[PDB]
Amino acid sequence: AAQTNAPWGLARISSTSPGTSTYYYDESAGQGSCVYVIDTGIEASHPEFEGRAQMVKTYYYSSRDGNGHGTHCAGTVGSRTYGVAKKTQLFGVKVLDDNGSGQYSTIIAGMDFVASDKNNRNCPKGVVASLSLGGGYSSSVNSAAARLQSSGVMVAVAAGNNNADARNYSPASEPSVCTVGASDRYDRRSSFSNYGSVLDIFGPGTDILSTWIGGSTRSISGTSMATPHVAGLAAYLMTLGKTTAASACRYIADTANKGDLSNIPFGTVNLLAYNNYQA
Ligand SMILES: NC[C@H]1CC[C@H](C(=O)O)CC1
Repeated sequence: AAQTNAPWGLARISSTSPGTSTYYYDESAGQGSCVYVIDTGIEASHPEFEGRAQMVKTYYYSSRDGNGHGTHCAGTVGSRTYGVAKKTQLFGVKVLDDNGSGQYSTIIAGMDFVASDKNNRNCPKGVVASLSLGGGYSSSVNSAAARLQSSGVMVAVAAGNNNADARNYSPASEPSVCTVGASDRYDRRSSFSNYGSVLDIFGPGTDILSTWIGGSTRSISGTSMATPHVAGLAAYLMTLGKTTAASACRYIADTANKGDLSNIPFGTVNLLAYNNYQA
């Protein structure tokens, strides 16, 4: 399948070269998989989600996304126009309030929730979790991310936006999950992207167009935007049967475009997520 005039990041995911604008992908499009977006919520009524999004948990007085960030991330995973995996099921877990803030205790509870709740959901092709959040190092936060991964969920986490080594951030620094840095449309490391040996992969993160609250769209930047590209890619590849939740981060790294990014510090992987689709 081909989506013309796609956002640059989707085109980049499906290309061996920068500078193209069509997204190419197998039409299965993640059908039968499910992706949990653990964030500020998802505006499930947005036309871009086509009924495939649903809030399943909140830790606040409402399940509504009053911020926009969670809706944007969910759109990059799975919206019809802005999403990698256009037929996946999206499940919202609101661990961040409408100012984008949340306690680590709440974030941990949300991760434990997904590890159990997946067993109440029909996801025959596999389960992914996208965590576009983090803060300073916490052993408890890393352990919760490691538990979620071990339960059979492909966990993708943002490296962080401090232009610093991600070893000092959580859940970015947990070795067993998939830690995602950000690149721009000229194949440069994004100016804010964290780096370091803990990173597993880069995805598009600068100037990413996706869904927003109020039935709208906008472009924003962050490792928070690169993470759902990788999460959606994992759901897409799992639906194709190419990999599993336990192996998808390694598979994405094995099949990535290698050596194409600039301003990668010595010691950080030079790997850009790629779907390897040939029509
Ligand atoms: N691993 C639990 C979750 C993944 C798929 C499973 C199934 O589809 O049989 C039930 C929900």
